[PDB]
Amino acid sequence: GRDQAGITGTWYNQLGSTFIVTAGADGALTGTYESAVGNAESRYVLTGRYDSAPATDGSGTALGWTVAWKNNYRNAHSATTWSGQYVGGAEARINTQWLLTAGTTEANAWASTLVGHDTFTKV
Amino acid sequence: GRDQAGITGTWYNQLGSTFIVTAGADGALTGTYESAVGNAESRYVLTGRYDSAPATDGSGTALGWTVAWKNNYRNAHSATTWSGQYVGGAEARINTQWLLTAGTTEANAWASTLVGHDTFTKV
Amino acid sequence: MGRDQAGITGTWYNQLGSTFIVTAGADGALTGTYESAVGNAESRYVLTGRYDSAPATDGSGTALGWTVAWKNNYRNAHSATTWSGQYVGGAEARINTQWLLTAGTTEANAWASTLVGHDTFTKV
Amino acid sequence: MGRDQAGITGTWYNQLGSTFIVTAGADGALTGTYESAVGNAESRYVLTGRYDSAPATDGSGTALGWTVAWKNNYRNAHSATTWSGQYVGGAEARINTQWLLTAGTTEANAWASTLVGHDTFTKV
Ligand SMILES: O=C(CCCC[C@@H]1SC[C@@H]2NC(=O)N[C@@H]21)N[C@@H]1CC(=O)[C@H](c2cc(CS)cc(CS)c2)C1=O
Ligand SMILES: O=C(CCCC[C@@H]1SC[C@@H]2NC(=O)N[C@@H]21)N[C@@H]1CC(=O)[C@H](c2cc(CS)cc(CS)c2)C1=O
Ligand SMILES: O=C(CCCC[C@@H]1SC[C@@H]2NC(=O)N[C@@H]21)N[C@@H]1CC(=O)[C@H](c2cc(CS)cc(CS)c2)C1=O
Ligand SMILES: O=C(CCCC[C@@H]1SC[C@@H]2NC(=O)N[C@@H]21)N[C@@H]1CC(=O)[C@H](c2cc(CS)cc(CS)c2)C1=O
Repeated sequence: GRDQAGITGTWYNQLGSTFIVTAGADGALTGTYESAVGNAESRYVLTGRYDSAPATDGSGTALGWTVAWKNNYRNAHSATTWSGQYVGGAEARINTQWLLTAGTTEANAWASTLVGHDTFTKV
Repeated sequence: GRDQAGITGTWYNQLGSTFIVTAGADGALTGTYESAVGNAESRYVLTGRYDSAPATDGSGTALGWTVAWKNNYRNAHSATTWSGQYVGGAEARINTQWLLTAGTTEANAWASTLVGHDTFTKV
Repeated sequence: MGRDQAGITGTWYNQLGSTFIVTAGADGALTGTYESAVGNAESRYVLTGRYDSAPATDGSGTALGWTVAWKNNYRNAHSATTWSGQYVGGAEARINTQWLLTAGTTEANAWASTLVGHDTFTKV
Repeated sequence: MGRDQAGITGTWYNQLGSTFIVTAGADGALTGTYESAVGNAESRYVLTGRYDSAPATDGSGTALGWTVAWKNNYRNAHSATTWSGQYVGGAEARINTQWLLTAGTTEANAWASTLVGHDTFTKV
């Protein structure tokens, strides 16, 4: 994978959450997420996908991943997906937007989903 | 997994796309996605997560998954994430919202990400 | 004068049973009231927005958006929704939207400030 | 009369270099112009929106939103953006927003009609 080495490792966002990911040659993302906010504690499984053969025109590398907020400690009956791109260079970044959906009744489904944006850096 | 059987299988959305997924007892989602629209053809790997122990109060089951739009045929330098919930009963549904991010230059990153919503049914 | 001024103007209903009453101006203005069937809302709220008053003539819809702040003379939910979408004319006219609802929060909770969803409005 | 009428009113700039000039009314109205540094845009466009004119007094921000349709006397991009966010006062005042930009599309292409993003506005 072109950016397999760039992506693999530990990332931190502006909330102080910690994302540890392995990128596979085949496009796979696997790892763990630890949120510094919300109904969450310790690590949660994450899985996702990335473009393992990106353009070489200066564009970023598209990726996404999911966390369902159940681990051996807690269950927040919810899942977040991050969609974004990896940008390399002196100062690498993963810029994302996310969707967090909670399980709701049918009557409350209109208010099921939060949206936001996280920027991840290596330091 | 509570809804392991409900989720596993073939789903279709309002665009005529086809999602085939296996839910694992541990929360895993694995399968393939085939879009009926956009810069896509044949199947793409998908991975994601679901709440394997949801509430039993009538609420839906939170889940999400990712597709990176590279397979052995095509590469659209982009990834979609779906965030949503599974709703069981007579007429089962997965109601989602999604984020599609394309790799862009830095100058064009403001226009990197589409948002939309897909509803999946079994028929 | 606005191409779809007459199409847009009027009363619309969404899948939740909410009611959207809007006047489109020749200049691109949208003005009206919204009444939500759900949430911390009662009676009508002011809305204002904008639409493309000179759209393409190629089968494309007509881009528009509007905002409601959820304060009126009855209640205040310390929040605002924006709908962004397009109007699609014809037999079965529709306004297809996605929306963002932001509540006022502390700094610490701002990650959790904004709901997203989608509403489809029809005339009947 | 609006609690943050004086805080909101004025000129704001985002991380792209766009310029947002807005007057907040006592009644919850927002009126002004937007000039984008990016995209199919040139010069100023009308904006209208709403804000919570009686917010909580507990550290929470002030919910607001506005719309711009991307048609003026120079150009038409057949599209509209809505910003949904909150104003946060103090030393380093900010309006933190997420936005939806919908273009007019055919029915067949409507799945690809809407961009989403986030803008942070400051006074300097
Ligand atoms: O809280 C959660 C799970 C944690 C989600 C953290 C997010 S992912 C996007 C962003 N990026 C990060 O690095 N961290 C945040 N779910 C839901 C959402 C929520 O508000 C909720 C919740 C419920 C209750 C009991 S009713 C209390 C609280 C406050 S702790 C949160 C959840 O139970
Ligand atoms: O097209 C794609 C990949 C397919 C995405 C299909 C989406 S997932 C959310 C929704 N739900 C579904 O079941 N299907 C749709 N990427 C990007 C997006 C796009 O517009 C773009 C594209 C580029 C070009 C050449 S510049 C042409 C076209 C028209 S085919 C699309 C892509 O290349
Ligand atoms: O509830 C509100 C205001 C109403 C918003 C209705 C939305 S506009 C997008 C969609 N489309 C429609 O036609 N109707 C819905 N704000 C916030 C949102 C919310 O969840 C919340 C809320 C607070 C409380 C007590 S703090 C209780 C409830 C349940 S009534 C909702 C708010 O107080
Ligand atoms: O470009 C426009 C209008 C300008 C929108 C600027 C956005 S509002 C959210 C963000 N925040 C800001 O302060 N500025 C940006 N519409 C659409 C969007 C787009 O990609 C598109 C476009 C079309 C064409 C030819 S068809 C070329 C280009 C590149 S100039 C963009 C449009 O024609």
